[PDB]
Amino acid sequence: WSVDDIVKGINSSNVENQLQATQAARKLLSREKQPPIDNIIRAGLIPKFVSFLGRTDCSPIQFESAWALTNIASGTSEQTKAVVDGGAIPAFISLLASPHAHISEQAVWALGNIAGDGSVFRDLVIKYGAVDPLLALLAVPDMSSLACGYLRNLTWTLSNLCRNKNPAPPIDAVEQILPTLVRLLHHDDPEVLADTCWAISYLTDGPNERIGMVVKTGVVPQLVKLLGASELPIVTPALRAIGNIVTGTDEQTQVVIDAGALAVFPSLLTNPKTNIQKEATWTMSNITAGRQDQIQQVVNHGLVPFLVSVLSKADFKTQKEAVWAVTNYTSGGTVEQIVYLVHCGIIEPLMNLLTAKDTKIILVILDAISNIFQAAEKLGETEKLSIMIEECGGLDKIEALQNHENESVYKASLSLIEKYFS
Amino acid sequence: DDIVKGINSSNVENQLQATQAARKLLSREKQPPIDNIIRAGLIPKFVSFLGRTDCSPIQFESAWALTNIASGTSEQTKAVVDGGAIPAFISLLASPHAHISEQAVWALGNIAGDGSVFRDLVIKYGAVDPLLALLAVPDMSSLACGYLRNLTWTLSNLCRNKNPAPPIDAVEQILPTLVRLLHHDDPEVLADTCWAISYLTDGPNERIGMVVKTGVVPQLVKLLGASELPIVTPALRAIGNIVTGTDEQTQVVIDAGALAVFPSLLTNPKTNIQKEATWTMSNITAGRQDQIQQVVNHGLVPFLVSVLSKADFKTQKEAVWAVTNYTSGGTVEQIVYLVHCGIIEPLMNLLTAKDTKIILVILDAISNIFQAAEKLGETEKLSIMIEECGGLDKIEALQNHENESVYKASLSLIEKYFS
Repeated sequence: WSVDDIVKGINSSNVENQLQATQAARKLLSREKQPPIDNIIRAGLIPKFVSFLGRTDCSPIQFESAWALTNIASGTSEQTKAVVDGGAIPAFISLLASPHAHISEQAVWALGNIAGDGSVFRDLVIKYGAVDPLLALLAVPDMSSLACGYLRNLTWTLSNLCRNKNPAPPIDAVEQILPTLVRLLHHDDPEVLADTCWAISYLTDGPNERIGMVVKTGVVPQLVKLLGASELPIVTPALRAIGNIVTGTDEQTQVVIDAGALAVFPSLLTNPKTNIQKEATWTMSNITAGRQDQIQQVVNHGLVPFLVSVLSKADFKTQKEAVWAVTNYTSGGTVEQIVYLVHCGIIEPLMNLLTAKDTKIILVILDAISNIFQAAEKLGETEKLSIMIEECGGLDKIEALQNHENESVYKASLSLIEKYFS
Repeated sequence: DDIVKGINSSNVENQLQATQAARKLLSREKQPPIDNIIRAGLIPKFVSFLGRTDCSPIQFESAWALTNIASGTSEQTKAVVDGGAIPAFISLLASPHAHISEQAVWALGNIAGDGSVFRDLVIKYGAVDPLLALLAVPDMSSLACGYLRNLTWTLSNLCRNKNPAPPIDAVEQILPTLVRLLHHDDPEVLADTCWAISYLTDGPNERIGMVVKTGVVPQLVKLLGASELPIVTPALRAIGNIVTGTDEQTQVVIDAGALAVFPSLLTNPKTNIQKEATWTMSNITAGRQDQIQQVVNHGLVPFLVSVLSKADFKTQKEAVWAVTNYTSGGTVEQIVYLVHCGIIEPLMNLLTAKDTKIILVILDAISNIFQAAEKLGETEKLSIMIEECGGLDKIEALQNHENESVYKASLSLIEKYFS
């Protein structure tokens, strides 16, 4: 239909004719190829659709109107603003309580789409009171009573309320939403679990307080459980969430360790997906930046060789992650922990990266070597370490770094040579 | 407290040693007490160090300390920005030392990736021109791999995020460098450049048109065929976005060869690639009749039947749209061909899905096929075909008053063709 035919149908008293016009509106607006949103807005149909949302006696017009408004709101930011300024959010909220599952589900879908448009529209959805009725839909004793698709839609909408920054989700909304998320994390549907794991990863990517609210729920063991799921769509967000948690305090890290996360890292560090490998080595770098007893547990789980192997044969971006793992280890670790690291063969791959162009990495590696030499001084075995570095051609690499083109690297390698190779 | 004292020392080396210690202290992203660091007022000290052209190490070290601070909460990034770091970093881009430039590039990319507001501040202080001048060299292979990757990531962060989208002028400055970067051979540079274009193409048609007019689409299409998933994924997103634009923008994509690649995309083992490619195809079948005809000409209809029949539900849903868009805009002959390719049975089997929107969309597709049948006088033959594959039973199952929309749609088809 045309913008004229639809406007005539919508300005008709014949409610059935109004329904047909809105359906035509749906068909023109549902195409993601040139939906005539601008002229439909200029026609004043947004308030008409919003009003139709309230026609409880005609569920099809509510469903069709909700679909039209969502399609409009999925366009430019100004079009989303036009739908929100049209009063669509309260009207969608009123549809949440419909006795018709597909009607409430359309309202959930519409509200999740608005919220996922960005942080300002998410906060509007929260501001107008969407969280309470959305969560009330999951207040049932057994979550298996709800259909799969219905639950996935709700889970995705809540995920969207947790997502995005600048600003982060309001504190109060996070507090209200969190208990429902932890429950969903014990549901058996893979899509629900993925979305929930993503929701928690969003929540834990933020200030320490947020990490604290997540860990306190006692959900970290379940995250750790899902860290070993076979479904990569589940493992990836679970690993990110755990990774975010170990960027917090030494205690928050200990909560991750106590749940058994380290036991899963033998597979994660060799996972054929390079992204899982990198994220796993990132997460370990933040663990080895913790206490010495936490470094000891990394050792106890046989994780050091995997780190060495990663440093030796992985891609450069993952090797950089491993450089930070090793340096943090050497920086906080005990002398015996450093000997073990050298006993794992760290020197040779560590020296091979000294041909990288990354100044930061070069300087971080030299610092690691300095920390290894310090452990040697405390034992009085710096001579064997020096020869060892020379044996694998490490010293030649260090001397190659004495190039005046890079004064920071020149001075760093010169200091190392004066103290231990002079 | 001792760290602040070292920073406020008159001896040059002592200040260097304090900020270096600060860099190392900040190196580790493990619960650092920055709140007091802001209270102590160290951010403005670092920023001043960046201007110390005569002492390259101090510049390097402070750049590292400020970027570490800028990679936390919004207030920490805000403190860094209000500290005048952004202009300082921009001044640092012109350094004759490569490893100093890079540090600034990295700091600016982190700030810009924090969000749209800081992205626009980075642009507003004038970062775009000096960032691009670093890539204005004749042979990009002369630049170190790590240095180019950093620059390319920073550019993609300057094209990322919306509400608001990047400013138009900055995008028009950046796009010609993005073009040249997509001819580089490094897989990471290509991935980041494709991501940047996918950001630029995720918006209104006028933004799409900025991209298309650069002439870059044929190179994007070539990358659609890369073996590296981390390249195919964003290239495919970009192409899919561009085909959500005008019919003419869609023709640019077809003319660049895209459809020859879809036999591989539609059967790709990554289910996400299948989904995005079927999404992309659905937007192409939503185009003009000659475009539908090119889809037909490139042998793709059997591929779309197979996807509708055997793919996962998320991909099947995109295939449903692709089919309905085809039957909505296609000729009678194109629709006959669709039926000849076997679309009826896989389409009817999806009428068991619980998604009301998908159900109504499938029924629309059926009605459109029946309209082609009416023009040919073969509505009975079509009904028989639908009844034979159990389709009619599936339509009748939809006769449930608990869902009035589905009941009304399914009732119309039953009354009109199955009375």
